[PDB]
Amino acid sequence: GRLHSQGKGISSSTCPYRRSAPHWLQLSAENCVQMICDYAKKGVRPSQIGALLRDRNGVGMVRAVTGVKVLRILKANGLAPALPEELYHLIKKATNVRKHLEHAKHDVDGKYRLILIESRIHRLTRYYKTRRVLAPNWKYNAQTASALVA
Amino acid sequence: TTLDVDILHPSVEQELHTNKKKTLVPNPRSEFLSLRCPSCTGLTTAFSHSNVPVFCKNCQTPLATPTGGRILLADQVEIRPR
Amino acid sequence: VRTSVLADALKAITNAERRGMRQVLIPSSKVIIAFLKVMASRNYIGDFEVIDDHRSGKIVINLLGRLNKCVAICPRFDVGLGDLEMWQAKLLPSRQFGYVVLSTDKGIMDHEEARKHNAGGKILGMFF
Amino acid sequence: MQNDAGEIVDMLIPRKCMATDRLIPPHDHASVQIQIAKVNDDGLPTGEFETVVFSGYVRALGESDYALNRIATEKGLLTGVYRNEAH
Amino acid sequence: SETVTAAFNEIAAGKPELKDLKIESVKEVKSEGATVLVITVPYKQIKAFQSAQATFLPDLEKKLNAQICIIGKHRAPKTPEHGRRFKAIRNYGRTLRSVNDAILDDLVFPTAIVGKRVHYDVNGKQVTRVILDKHDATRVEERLSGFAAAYNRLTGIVSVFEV
RNA sequence: AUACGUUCACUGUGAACAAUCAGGACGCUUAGAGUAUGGCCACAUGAAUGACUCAGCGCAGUAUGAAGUCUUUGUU
Repeated sequence: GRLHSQGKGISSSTCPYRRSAPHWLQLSAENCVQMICDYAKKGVRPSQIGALLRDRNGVGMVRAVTGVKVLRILKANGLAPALPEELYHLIKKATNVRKHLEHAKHDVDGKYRLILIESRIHRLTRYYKTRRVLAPNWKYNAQTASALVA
Repeated sequence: TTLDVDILHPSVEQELHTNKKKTLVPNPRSEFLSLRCPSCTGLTTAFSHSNVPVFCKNCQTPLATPTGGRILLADQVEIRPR
Repeated sequence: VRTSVLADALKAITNAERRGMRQVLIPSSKVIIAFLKVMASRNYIGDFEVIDDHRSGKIVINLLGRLNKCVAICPRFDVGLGDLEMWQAKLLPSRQFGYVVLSTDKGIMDHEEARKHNAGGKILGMFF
Repeated sequence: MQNDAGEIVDMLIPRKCMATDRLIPPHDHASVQIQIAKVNDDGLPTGEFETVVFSGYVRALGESDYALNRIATEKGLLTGVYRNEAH
Repeated sequence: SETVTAAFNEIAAGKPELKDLKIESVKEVKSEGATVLVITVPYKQIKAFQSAQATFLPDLEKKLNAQICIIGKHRAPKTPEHGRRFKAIRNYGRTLRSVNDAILDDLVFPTAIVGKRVHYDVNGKQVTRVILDKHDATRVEERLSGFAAAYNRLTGIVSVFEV
């Protein structure tokens, strides 16, 4: 957590050393492509989809089944989200904290942290417009915030 | 003993004591536990850390329940290593 | 941020040699592995193990205890044979030992090799 | 150091530490030169010694104890001692 | 050869799974103790072989008096050499490094790998040092020399295999 | 279908581009200089080379460092 902050974090997952396996379990390449697409129909973000398979269907790495990452499977079938997931959550956070700063405007700690989210988005939207996921003409305003999250 | 430490082939103690990432091969300390309520006879897989509270097919109450680290085993429930 | 590896790693090896350790733990690369290989030919170092973790890598050096500094200078200056014998006089302490690792077109090799092959290039650092 | 037509030049050669392998200069008076009596099986002295050396750096840290364990067991003057166990 | 090709087609009789499998080629090796056979398969067919596999391999190994290590045709050059077709940009799968590392996970299939490393010597020369998972073998303990010969044929590399 | 299948940067090599500076030859009586001068029978010479130098130009080599690579499906 080093970006907009004082602090040096180190805390995350570490992938298992062997991508292949495990023979001991029991799962299939074709059956797992159905189950990913199962949840994405009902409106879940790929960050949560892998976690449901981990905690229901004992799927450690989903790659280690299919040979394929989760977002590729959705885009292969042709049914991912339109916005990136990291971008979606920030604009959904930033519209909510701006809703708060209407009501009571004295918390400058709210204002200071409205920037540093609004700042984070303008970094990401640049990155995604290079990869050509969002078209040049796409924008983020206060008026256009609720249109994109919905 | 600051100068001499053997770091190619360390002890079994020292691999467990060092951090998840700091080991010579990095790989996690967390595995899929098999589980069983003595009510049922159906053998349920689960991820030890979780996030989601675990149920079997049949009953209703969660088999394991979420904290920070490992799953908190509610009731008398047991683990079969497989 | 890790600006450079070959720069960083040779600092850590030097801090082992001052202290007088037996072995060191360096994220690995393909220039760092070649830089260690070229000083292994001149017998400044022992013999080392470039381990896998499906990741950047690690190296475990085995120190022989015969080495005073590894620099790695940057930015990577171009140097060409007629121009080179200035960079010996600046960088090394003596004339009569210590080598200047530069990545010639053929590969990364001492100055003593590079003048034999008749190929200059960009320089990485030195050792002595 | 060598004159190269032939010969050897320079006067004196500093002895080298067995632990660290650095040079022992003239003036580091914390430098040490041990003698240890090698013995025949059944503990009989053979009138033949091993001379272990340390520099004043290695003694200053603390670690010249632990080198004596390592060096003696390499030469074959101890058993156990070096390598395990705590607990 | 058509020792293994004749041997495979007779034991393939009566099985739905082994009905469409094919072998390209094979390379025998000098293994000190016995010999070993290294049987190449057309890439898309690997997981067809490798889905069950352990039914028929004991029968094939016992008949020819030799170990059998099944392998994919993994092929991969950055600079055109001629007599070969090369993608300009190339791909990671296409490159040699992926090929040589994909080859291991075929060769010793059923155990999978815990560790891998190199050892660079004072001379300069290099010795790979693979470590098999300490749980699967058991069996892996018996065939270690066979792999050291077989892997040295395919990739050119001096390896060893240990627990 | 015996030459063609990324260009650069960088390196080597090649082209291209007075005096002074460095440097070779020669006892201006020496020196700073100068381009001479040495052989008694009509002869022999020398007036080199490098640097001046970044850019622009060619072939050869690819270790390092770049660009090249429109994908809810691209190329012939």
